[PDB]
Amino acid sequence: RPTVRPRNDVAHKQLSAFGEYVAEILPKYVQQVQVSCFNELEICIHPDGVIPVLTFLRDHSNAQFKSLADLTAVDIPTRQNRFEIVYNLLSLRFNSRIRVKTYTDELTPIESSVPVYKAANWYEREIWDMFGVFFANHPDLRRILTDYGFEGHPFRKDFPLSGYVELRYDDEVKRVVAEPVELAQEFRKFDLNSPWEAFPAYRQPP
Amino acid sequence: ASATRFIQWLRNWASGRDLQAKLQLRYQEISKRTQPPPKLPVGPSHKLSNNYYCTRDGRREAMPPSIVMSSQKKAVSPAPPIKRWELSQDEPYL
Amino acid sequence: GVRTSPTGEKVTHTGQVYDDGDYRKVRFVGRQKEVNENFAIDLIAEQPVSQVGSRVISCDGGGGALGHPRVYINLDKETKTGTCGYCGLQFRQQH
Amino acid sequence: SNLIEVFVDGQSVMVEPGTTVLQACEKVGMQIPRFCYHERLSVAGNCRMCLVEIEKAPKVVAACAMPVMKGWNILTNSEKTKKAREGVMEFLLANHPLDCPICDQGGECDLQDQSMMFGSDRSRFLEGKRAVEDKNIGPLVKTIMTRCIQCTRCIRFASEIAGVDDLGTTGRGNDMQVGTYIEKMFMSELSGNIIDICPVGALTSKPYAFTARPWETRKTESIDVMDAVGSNIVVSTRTGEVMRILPRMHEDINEEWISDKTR
Amino acid sequence: NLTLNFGPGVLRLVMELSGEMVRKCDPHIGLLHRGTEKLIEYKTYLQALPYFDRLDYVSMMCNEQAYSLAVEKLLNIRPPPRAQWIRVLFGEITRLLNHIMAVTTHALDIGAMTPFFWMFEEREKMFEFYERVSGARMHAAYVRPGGVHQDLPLGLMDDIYEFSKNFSLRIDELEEMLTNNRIWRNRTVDIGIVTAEDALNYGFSGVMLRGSGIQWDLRKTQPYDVYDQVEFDVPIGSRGDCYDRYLCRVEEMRQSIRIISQCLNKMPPGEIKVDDAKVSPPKRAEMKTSMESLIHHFKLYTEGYQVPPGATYTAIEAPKGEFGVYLVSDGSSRPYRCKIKAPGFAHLAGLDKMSKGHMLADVVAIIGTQDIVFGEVDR
Amino acid sequence: TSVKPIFSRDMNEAKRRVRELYRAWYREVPNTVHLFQLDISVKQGRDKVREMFKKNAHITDPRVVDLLVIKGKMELEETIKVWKQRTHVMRFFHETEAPRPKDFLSKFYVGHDP
Amino acid sequence: LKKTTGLVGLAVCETPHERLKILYTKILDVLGHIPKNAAYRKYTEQITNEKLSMVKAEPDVKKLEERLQGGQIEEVILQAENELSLARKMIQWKPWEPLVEEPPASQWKWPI
Amino acid sequence: EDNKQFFGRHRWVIYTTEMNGKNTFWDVDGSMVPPEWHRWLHCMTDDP
Amino acid sequence: TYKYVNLREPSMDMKSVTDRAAQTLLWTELIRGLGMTLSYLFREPATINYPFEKGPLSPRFRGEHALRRYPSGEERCIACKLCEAVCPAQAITIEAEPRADGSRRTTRYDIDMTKCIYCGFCQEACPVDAIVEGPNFEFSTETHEELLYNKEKLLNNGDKWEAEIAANIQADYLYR
Amino acid sequence: QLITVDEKLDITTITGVPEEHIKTRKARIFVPARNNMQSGVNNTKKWKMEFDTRERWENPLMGWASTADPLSNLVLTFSTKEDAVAFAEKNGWSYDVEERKVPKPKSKSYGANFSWNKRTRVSTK
Ligand SMILES: CCCCCCCCCCCCCCCCCC(=O)OC[C@H](COP(=O)(O)OCCN)OC(=O)CCCCCCCCCCCCCCCCC
Ligand code: SF4
Ligand code: SF4
Ligand code: SF4
Ligand code: SF4
Ligand code: FES
Ligand SMILES: [K+]
Ligand SMILES: [Zn+2]
Repeated sequence: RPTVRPRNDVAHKQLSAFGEYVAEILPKYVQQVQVSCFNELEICIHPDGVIPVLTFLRDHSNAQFKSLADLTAVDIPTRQNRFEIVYNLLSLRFNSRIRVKTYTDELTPIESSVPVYKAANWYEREIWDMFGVFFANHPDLRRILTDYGFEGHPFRKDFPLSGYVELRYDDEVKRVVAEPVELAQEFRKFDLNSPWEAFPAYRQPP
Repeated sequence: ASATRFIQWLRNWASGRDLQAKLQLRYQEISKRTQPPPKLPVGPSHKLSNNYYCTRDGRREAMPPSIVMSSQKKAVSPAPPIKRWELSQDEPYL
Repeated sequence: GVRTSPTGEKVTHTGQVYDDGDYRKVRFVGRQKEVNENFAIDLIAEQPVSQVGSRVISCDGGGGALGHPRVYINLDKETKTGTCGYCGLQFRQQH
Repeated sequence: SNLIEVFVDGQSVMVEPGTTVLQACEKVGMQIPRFCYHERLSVAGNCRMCLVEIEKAPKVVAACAMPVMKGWNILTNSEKTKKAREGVMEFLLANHPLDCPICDQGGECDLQDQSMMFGSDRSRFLEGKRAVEDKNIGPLVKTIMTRCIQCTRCIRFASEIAGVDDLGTTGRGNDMQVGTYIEKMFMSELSGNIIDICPVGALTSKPYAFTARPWETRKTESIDVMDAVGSNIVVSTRTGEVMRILPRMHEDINEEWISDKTR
Repeated sequence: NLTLNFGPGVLRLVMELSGEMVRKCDPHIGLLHRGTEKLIEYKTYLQALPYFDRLDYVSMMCNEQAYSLAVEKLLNIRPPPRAQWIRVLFGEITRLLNHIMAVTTHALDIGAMTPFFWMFEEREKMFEFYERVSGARMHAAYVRPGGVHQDLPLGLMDDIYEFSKNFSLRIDELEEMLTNNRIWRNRTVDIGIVTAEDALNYGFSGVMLRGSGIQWDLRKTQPYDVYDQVEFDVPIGSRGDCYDRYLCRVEEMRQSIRIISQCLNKMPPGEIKVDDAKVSPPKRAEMKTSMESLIHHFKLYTEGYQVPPGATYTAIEAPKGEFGVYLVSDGSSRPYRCKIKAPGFAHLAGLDKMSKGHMLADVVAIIGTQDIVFGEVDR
Repeated sequence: TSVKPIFSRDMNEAKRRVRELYRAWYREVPNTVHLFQLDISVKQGRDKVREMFKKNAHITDPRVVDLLVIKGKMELEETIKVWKQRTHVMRFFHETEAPRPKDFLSKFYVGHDP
Repeated sequence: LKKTTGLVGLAVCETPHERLKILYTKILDVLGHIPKNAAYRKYTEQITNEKLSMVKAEPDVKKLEERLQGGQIEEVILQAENELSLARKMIQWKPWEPLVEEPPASQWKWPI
Repeated sequence: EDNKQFFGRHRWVIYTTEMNGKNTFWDVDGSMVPPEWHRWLHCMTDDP
Repeated sequence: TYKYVNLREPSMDMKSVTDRAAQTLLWTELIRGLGMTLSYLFREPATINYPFEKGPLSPRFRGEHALRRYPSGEERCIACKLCEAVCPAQAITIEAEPRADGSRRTTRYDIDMTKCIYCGFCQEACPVDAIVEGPNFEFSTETHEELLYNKEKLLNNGDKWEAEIAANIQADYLYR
Repeated sequence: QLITVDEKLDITTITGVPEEHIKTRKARIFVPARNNMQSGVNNTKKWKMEFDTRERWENPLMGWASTADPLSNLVLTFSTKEDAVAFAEKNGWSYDVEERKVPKPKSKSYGANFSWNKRTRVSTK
């Protein structure tokens, strides 16, 4: 069918088997394993298992996920643990990708994964800067993207898009000053969602 | 393209290349800036029958993830081991 | 249809013009108030009514795919013309 | 004890006898597409958008009207049900005018939204379209009757809710028209509510005409002070200006209606 | 140890020096952080597309491709074959654009200024290809989920062929200036050596891996669009230094020409965006005659198409390395979250490691060898 | 109600880290004024440090205190290493802001906000 | 004997067979300290034994590399060292024990 | 025009010395080209 | 498939070693590089004589915005707000009301040209070809305020540039 | 190793929000009302948190709508009112909760349109 993305059952079956494989080996930490309809394997773990699970995936001979492609966070305010921490790993030996997810809140620290992957150093600094998740035993945790002295964590869902302060040059003090934000044109919020359901397959129980 | 024979020879010799055959300035070989109108083709869904949307609706064939394990035998790898690359036969070495 | 107010300021096609005590007209001092002189309301009023021999007529605005979405206009009422909702051209049924 | 067991896509639900197929589906959170059906008006069953397959039954039933029988499995997403919706939508759009850019309904239109969700994505209608005479029914409600889909919601609201039998249908077949026949104004203290119930842009608010699009408005849920009923309302505003007033559902006060003064 | 706060894309470097030797390198970035990822959460999927032109703003259409591939994966649709061939064709033109920028500004930074001028006239001719298909020289917004925006104008492929026929000679002239120049080699050979194992663990990708002998290219191992239908060679380094990565990039330019030659010959006919009007807007002539078309045009350009809920990590072999997006859909017409994986982010994070035991002037070369655009690093 | 700590198990150890941070900030102020060539006094700078510390005197959660000390140590590192510029240090004092009205009547005259 | 592995920082191994026999034997030694029914022990013992048999069956390096399918033999040696290091860490972590804690009920529910 | 020049130099304009009461002997501007010639001069079309 | 870019062994015969010594002491490969810049000195430069000559552009070029009319002179824009909705930069602001003849027309149509990203999405979304990006790219100003376009400015752009805009649309509309 | 914390969860001091936009704001926790213009109910599923509306004024230059309220566009989504209330409390926002309005079940009968002796008999179709 020309316009529909073709399925791949061979990869789906392979990833499902490896997902069980990981769950059997690390039952202490694995909470959920799922494979999406486009064949991406997700391992959901308890946050205590960050270092053990990542080390196993990097070092086990049947895994060898030697490359940390990316590490990021997602803010979901409705959850008790609002922050979802996502690790995307790449295995060159087996030409495969895997995603490891865990969770934390504003006050619970996550173990830094710099010991497993040196790539994590700057990724975890960015998560701290943008979401305010603290990483324990980080070699040098501090802001990386925001301005010095910047207050708040911009990528949180409850942080306003335009922030709280704006900069200008003030001639009286002969320097750049910060002041509360006023906008000549307010950003116009749009209500775009259709009141009609689009995808029955994802309907939630009422 | 208007260079003299001597100047063409001089710069060819200095560069060691036949510069005149591959000038980096474009002349008349480019395509005309006025072209005849196109008549583009239509896609496979441009049919008058046997074409119901429910039979070609990609978005509605998406499914939630398959849960293989929830908290509420031979060893396997995520995929078969990658196959060794073959050295180029066009030009294996620079 | 550029008319000018008592203070000398041109009135735009949207009816805008600063009133007497409005400080904001200081922005035009030493410069000019940009006004478009071709009032679309006066220009469409010049086109003649098209006489047709059907109860229903269609308008795509002219130029085929270069016009507007094609709409069909009912001409049953004889006390007024049918006006295209997109381009303003008018139609009337003959006899 | 009085309840009977039916199934919606194989999932059991216990419903009171007399419950329609459409109501059984909304007990599991499934909203059947509709145009003529309105839960506060009498059942009509004319638009046919609610047609749905009953397992082991060759003929699709109209969910809005058909009472559910014990043991029925309602297939709200089968190929037969999807094909029924696609065909009905195709018939609805065949004569509909290409008006969305100039139509006030655009962006909050049930014909648009259900065409997106349940209809095909292209047209095979190669003929000319019907065009209908406009009707004048007062200073409040503008009529562009080429957009009418003959759902008869306005007729049933006028007769049953407002108790005014001034709206009907004249003619027959494809030429059937909704209106007053004679030149008459539909002036009643509840008249403005036919704007809300009309699924298309056939009936629109004359004061609101052309001023805003739905996506750009901010909804403020508030209360009406024009009388002592306390009707629940939404105040639509844009860029610091009040644009219109809409009813807000409250079963124990105004249901989903407001008076013309409030509106 | 002497401490220096260098720098005012724009980079601030805080370096600890010992005589001539760099003891520590601390890059301070965010001077071009523009909250792209947060702004995307307030846009429809189509509205977010132009943000991807402005990340690695030297590889515009490759960035578009990565985002479009991610959205198409979540949508469960696929672009038509002609759109896929156009996307590979312009993806390799974009690689030439990037590689010219990388090599010549790398050379310009260390004093070899003339090749910049020669090759930027070649860049100007490819900017014309961008403008002719999209009307813009750089930020085309041309590759979109579902295909491309418009078909190629008549006569464009003829001019791409004419450009390509002469380009390898331009590469040869660049090589005559740098490849065997002893000054160029003294500046690049054995500078910034990275081992294969360090490269993988630090998160490197692209030439930063292949320079060290690792045999990895996503166009070969995890192909997308029609890359499995073209033939080309992956250049591989042996020493893992700046010189070998320079040679890899030059050779990759030659392989891009080889691919472009195949795309020109194998370009198929047909539509250039998925024939599914709930995803891709209908043609303007259809929008103005057919009622379904007008509705779908109206809704695609106001609400946008809704994307089924889910999350994907999608990556491509961009000219600077692996460029990916972790895109989360909540089922609506606006993305819930869009993390952009920029290859230069991890590469710059390795500058301190790579500059160890080198001199101050080497840091300039090592920054150049990593191919750093702060549009993507800071996002 | 059992939680993983950051650095401190209870308020007693959290308060120790707070005092150490205050001592570091107190002793750093004289260098900051000189290094950044600020036009305030050391007393003014140390008054601001007390003001910033005092506004959080009401916290009874050792985890919140731990994060406040972490952020305060980050803010100090930026100052000591001169990653901040004069503009960043001087932002604590808001010398281009007109004092906003406090009493009901003053706020009533200017607008609608509380 | 090959001149180079082709990977920067990975040196050629002159005696790969002996080196691999030692590492695999060490792996099975450490795996003995793991409980018998741990999945990690059962799986790692199986794949380690399979690799060891190949090393004992194939004296030719190039054919051994083909049987092992782990790249160059120096890459295979490095992976054995990674497995041995991992096995020692698994003894401390004991990941075969039951799940430490269930997540909150809606922790992994998407969409919300 | 001179089609023997390379693409880009094959078309040019010599601006008038006065336009709308402004002396343009020395002060020439790219915006003095009227729209109908603008298309030709920028090679958006072949026909003047 | 892969190739090596730098895996070679120099020959260690006397003729080869003496070749490399001569290159070291006589600077032969440096002299070769001098030859290439010398060849460019005698090549015709690529420079065009701006503003008397202009870089080539296509009918798709995205330049300064303009509001268009029908041949009758009526405005094409019918205040549908699709352009405003799609604009990635929120650079468009529109107000509308019934015109004195009942027509659906805008009373405000502003484009902040300093918010605009010149993406062309507005002209794609427009159902009536009312808003276009024209061919003009030479409209830099001395003040920020001059780049805040209102409807009067945009209509004047349409009347100023329509001759070229219509011809460009005629060339590209079959590709749309 | 864990510790016991018996305090109410308060994060006002580590969020960076200015004090004026914590103490003076009134969050509204509610399920949005169905847009009466349409029949779809898919926009009435989740709980929403929004803040009190504040001044908007006309920009002297263009007439655009200006604001000084940083939270003017901030709308949050929650699965339950309990999640919404929990989020509001830890952030220090005073709030009002409005109970979810649900349409009551209706009794529909197509046959009542033709009643022999009841007023439900319709006079037209
Ligand atoms: C009969 C018995 C007679 C006895 C006497 C016999 C003597 C003849 C044989 C000896 C000839 C020696 C020639 C002397 C020239 C200097 C040689 C030299 O030093 O060149 C090597 C130098 C460094 O070499 P390098 O590769 O960088 O590293 C080697 C160290 N491992 O590399 C360099 O210096 C390169 C220069 C770098 C600068 C490049 C810019 C210049 C390029 C253009 C040069 C133009 C020619 C100059 C003409 C001047 C005219 C006035
Ligand atoms: S009623 Fe709906 S579908 Fe019909 S023209 Fe109006 S917006 Fe479009
Ligand atoms: S005017 Fe509206 S409510 Fe009345 S029948 Fe027509 S579509 Fe239905
Ligand atoms: S070109 Fe793009 S950014 Fe500019 S007004 Fe049009 S849609 Fe908005
Ligand atoms: S310019 Fe076009 S898209 Fe924009 S409001 Fe006018 S008609 Fe609609
Ligand atoms: S909703 Fe049932 S037929 Fe109309
Ligand atoms: K309506
Ligand atoms: Zn018309």
